[PDB]
Amino acid sequence: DREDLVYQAKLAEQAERYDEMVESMKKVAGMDVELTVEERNLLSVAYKNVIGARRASWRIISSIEQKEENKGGEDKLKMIREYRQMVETELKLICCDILDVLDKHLIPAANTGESKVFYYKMKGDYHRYLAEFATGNDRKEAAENSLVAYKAASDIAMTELPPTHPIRLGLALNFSVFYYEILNSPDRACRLAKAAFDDAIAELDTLSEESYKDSTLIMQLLRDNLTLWTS
Amino acid sequence: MDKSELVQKAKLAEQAERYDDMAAAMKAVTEQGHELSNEERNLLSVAYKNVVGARRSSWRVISSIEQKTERNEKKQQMGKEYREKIEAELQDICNDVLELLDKYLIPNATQPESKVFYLKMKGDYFRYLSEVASGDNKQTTVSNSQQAYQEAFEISKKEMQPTHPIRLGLALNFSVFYYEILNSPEKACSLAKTAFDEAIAELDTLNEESYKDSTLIMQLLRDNLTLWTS
Amino acid sequence: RTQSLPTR
Amino acid sequence: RTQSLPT
Amino acid sequence: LHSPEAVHTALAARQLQGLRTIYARLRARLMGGHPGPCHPGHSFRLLDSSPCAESGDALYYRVVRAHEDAWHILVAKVPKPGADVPHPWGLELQASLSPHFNLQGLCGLVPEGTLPGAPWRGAVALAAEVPERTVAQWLAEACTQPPEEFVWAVALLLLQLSAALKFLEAWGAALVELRPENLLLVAPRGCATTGPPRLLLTDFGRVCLQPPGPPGSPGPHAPQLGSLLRALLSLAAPSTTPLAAGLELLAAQLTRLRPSASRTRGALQALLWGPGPELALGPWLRVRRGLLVLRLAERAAGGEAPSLEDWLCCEYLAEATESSMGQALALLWD
Amino acid sequence: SPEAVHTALAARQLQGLRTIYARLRARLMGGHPGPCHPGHSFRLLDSSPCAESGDALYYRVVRAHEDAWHILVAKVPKPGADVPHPWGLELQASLSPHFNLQGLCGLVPEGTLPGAPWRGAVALAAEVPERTVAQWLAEACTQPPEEFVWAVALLLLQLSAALKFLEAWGAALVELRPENLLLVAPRGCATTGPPRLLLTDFGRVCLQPPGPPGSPGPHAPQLGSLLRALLSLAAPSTTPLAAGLELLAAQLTRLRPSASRTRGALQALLWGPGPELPWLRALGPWLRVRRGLLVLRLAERAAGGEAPSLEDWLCCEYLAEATESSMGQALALLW
Repeated sequence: DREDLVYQAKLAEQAERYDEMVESMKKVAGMDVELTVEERNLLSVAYKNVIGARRASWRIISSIEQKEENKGGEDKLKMIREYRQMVETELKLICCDILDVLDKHLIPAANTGESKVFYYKMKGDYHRYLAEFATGNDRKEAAENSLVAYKAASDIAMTELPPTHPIRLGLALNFSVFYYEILNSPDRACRLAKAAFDDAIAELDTLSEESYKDSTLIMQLLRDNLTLWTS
Repeated sequence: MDKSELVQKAKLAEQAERYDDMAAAMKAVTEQGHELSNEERNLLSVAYKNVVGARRSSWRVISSIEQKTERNEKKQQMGKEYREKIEAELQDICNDVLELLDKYLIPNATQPESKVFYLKMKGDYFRYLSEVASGDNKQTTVSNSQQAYQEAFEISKKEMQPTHPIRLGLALNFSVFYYEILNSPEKACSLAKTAFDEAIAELDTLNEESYKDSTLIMQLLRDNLTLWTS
Repeated sequence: RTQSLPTR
Repeated sequence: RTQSLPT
Repeated sequence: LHSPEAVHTALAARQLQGLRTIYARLRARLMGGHPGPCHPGHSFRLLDSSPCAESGDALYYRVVRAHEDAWHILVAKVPKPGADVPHPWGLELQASLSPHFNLQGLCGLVPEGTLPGAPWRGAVALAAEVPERTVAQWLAEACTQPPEEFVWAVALLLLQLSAALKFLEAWGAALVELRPENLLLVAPRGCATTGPPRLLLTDFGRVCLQPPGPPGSPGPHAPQLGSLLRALLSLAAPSTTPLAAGLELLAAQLTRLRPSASRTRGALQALLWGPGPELALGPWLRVRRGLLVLRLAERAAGGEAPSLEDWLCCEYLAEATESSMGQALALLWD
Repeated sequence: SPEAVHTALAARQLQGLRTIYARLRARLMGGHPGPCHPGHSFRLLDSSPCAESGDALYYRVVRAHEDAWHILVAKVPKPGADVPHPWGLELQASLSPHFNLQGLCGLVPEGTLPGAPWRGAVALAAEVPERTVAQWLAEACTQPPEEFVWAVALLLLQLSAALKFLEAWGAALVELRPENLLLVAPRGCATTGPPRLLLTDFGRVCLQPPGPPGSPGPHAPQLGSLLRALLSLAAPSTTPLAAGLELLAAQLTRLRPSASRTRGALQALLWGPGPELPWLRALGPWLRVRRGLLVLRLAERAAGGEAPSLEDWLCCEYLAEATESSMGQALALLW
């Protein structure tokens, strides 16, 4: 099975049928065995395109609702609100699918420090996408569970990964964005992004060219977010 | 649910880019037996052309992979089944739209521009079935596509302005059927030339409001002629 | 390469 | 406007 | 200039970037000289016909590993006969992890028959560091000190232990027991031997899988830490000393509230260097960061090296925030 | 209140710089031999010149007393040398020890080291020579680095501290030349960095009784000539310090400022404020920032295992005794 389930995921990727790529990769993730770097990348790409399409529609429908809330008719708003709540229901079903796969199968099975930092980042991100659209108590619980997951990734990453490593840079990028957006602490967001960028600058001279070009791309995303948040 | 709420949900699903939802709303508007207005025809057409366009694209990629994987049998037997999965969705959506055109839209339509619009749709969805069919089913489908386009053309040649955006739209797609489905590039060239020449000769009679659309379609008719001639 | 009538 | 990691 | 808020902000930002640079330079000298994993090109020789140290679980003999006129000193970790090994999954964990300051790393293995006439039979692991003593042997000597020096040393050992357990709680593992005879003391690299020792956790034969559960759940080590801490303090001569009374409050809070190793590490740092019971934590943190950099410059001019205690203080103040310090004060005084 | 916080931090950082300066001075001025006594004994280490200079030749000598031991250097007068002011050779024995002056520890009489090249009694210096400033320039003019200007400015800063001590005393140097000036390594701090400079030529120093300014520094024309000699031996202007030194060299011969004012202008070129800084108002906040950056520089080198250089000690002496009034005068002489 495993080598053919990966091939069905590679066909569904090129066909752009990501909902069939997800079922192919979820079957591989359920085996309780260490996934290769290729299989980790296929699993992320699958869920990330499936959730990403729904997030974009939810922002557009929410934006339309805020323009219609300038004294538009309450029946028309009731229809827009029923349609927005349907898209929020799909985001809940996609997040609770991957979070259950991560908790039961992937996080307990992982042999290596790179593997555990990657899966605690996925758990941090999929809890963070619930905190984008939830309100009241359920935004508090999503923000708590996301914060705990990014801390656990960070505490391991400091032992297991160089400060120039793409996974350790990507963790600081997503975790600083979580402080700016979800908790709304722009000071903590700047401090974390600046510290991670400064720790990288010290070591680029040690890298090969094909490593250097990969690390520096994520450092440029840190420069851009810092430039924006400083204003 | 009332008709104005189905149309407002279609306009919302369009902006949100959820075309499978938009098609379900415009199907439900169509089944009420009322004749559609210009905005409602455009919402129906935009919905289904986006729902089919996804399947046409995926089928071309996976059909190409099955031509490239010439070496390995235990891979070819997976590529074939996955193409035939996609190929069955494409056939279902085309038969969904052809049921609306036959049962509701064409038997109520009682105006020339409205009949030309729906007979062009009936031509196009048999054309999309002929892209993937094989054997006697291809021949059957190709005949039904040509019958629909010619009946649209015998109306559009007589009842409409030679510059009209949908007379140009019909001449464009009917020339593509001869070039790519019947493999008769001479018919495609002479048809596209005839329609472009008829349109160019009368643009002085045309208001800027119509001319914006007519010239934008006429460029594509010239692009096809340039590609096929080169 | 060949064009059919665009979606709008 | 803020950017998370691309794929 | 001519805007005091800009002057205060620019110096506060540069002092922090200074502390983070000081911390990294000292870490690179403490962590340096770790041997790479064993290879088919390497060859081994034995220095010890009797152990350089004895742990509660293992006997250590020094082995020289050499190749192409480079060499290292390693220890053959021979298991004591008749000992139990409760969790063999923890031995598979010990060989997986990267180098950490407070966890014993393994450099590989000596296969059967390599060293003729050796004190052992079969294959044995080689550990990277060479130990002095167990903590159980150190207590039998050190509890004879005046109590205000003994209690400071005990608080610095518990600070190092909490950092090793914090890593395991983040990974998803737990120690079923804490035993002083299985904790080792090593001399920190490039630092004067009369300073504080470096502590190693070594009993991976008692580490097991611990699924972390919901954020409201109890910490897996707090009952063990609250029982270790009081067993150490029982050896001290009684005094009213603020750190001794502060550790007996932290012991009661550990067994009652059962916090994580990261919340426990924050309370130990607060007892050693942190805000007193009287705390305004912003201005306070900026004043202390400035006083630590002065200590390091005034002693460098004297010609003294930074100690392990100074590196552990640089680590606290470079990561402290008005959130973390408020949580530490709340755990302690409650 | 940020007032009491930054008031207290500024006061505690200045006590830190005073402590760093005193601890580094005590190591750089350490190991100095104490005066000779009739219980002492000696041995010659070497048969040929341990250093040569325009008016003196140097030989290194062991000294012993009650099983204490030292190395000192006998200063033989070079054949054909002469003494314009013999009182200055008395002054060399009269003055206290000073970092930038060649001190004397006593005498070796004839028959104490009868195997040595000299005859008659010879005085012994406390330091051990390396090279003259003229010999260091003989290297530097052959392979002059782009950083040659920085190395020259630090030698002239040390020379200005020696000539300041003479102007603060009752005296001045009558002639200044680099063939007599000597270099030695910094005790306990030695690297490729700056040497310690010793003023040597006490055969050419005289009394200076005038109370009024006269030419406000008797040395100032001589520093102008020496600085133009060093700049004309150097490469063209490639760093702003080179242009600053050319502007200073004109001002020295135009105004003839005291050596204590000349020292402040050299400190301002190296570390102090400039026209890029109104210039008389920002000086207070500028010192609080500049002092803080030096304490941080010293701690990061300590974290890196690097001991403070002689350059770091000269920077530390400038920022401890710096003030808004002294910086205003240094700025006025430069611009």
